[PDB]
Amino acid sequence: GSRRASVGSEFTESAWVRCDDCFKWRRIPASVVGSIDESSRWICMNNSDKRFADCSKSQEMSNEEINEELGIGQDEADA
Amino acid sequence: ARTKQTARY
Ligand SMILES: [Zn+2]
Repeated sequence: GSRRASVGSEFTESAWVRCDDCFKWRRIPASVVGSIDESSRWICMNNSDKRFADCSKSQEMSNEEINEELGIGQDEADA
Repeated sequence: ARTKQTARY
């Protein structure tokens, strides 16, 4: 199910979002992170940026580079 | 959609 495990806190300034059809990441304004709930199925095909708007496209920072910028245990899921 | 937000201004 798309209500994937764990959660953070707040909306704050500009954020990331995960694809619920794979697991790839995209940088978004906080106006989208306030619209997307845990139940909201955000995916690559819906992505704002047509350069990255597929499960087959790339991302702004690889999962082991982004999770280090936040300083967190993301991608450890393997799923 | 499990995610987070960067501590980088
Ligand atoms: Zn995807």
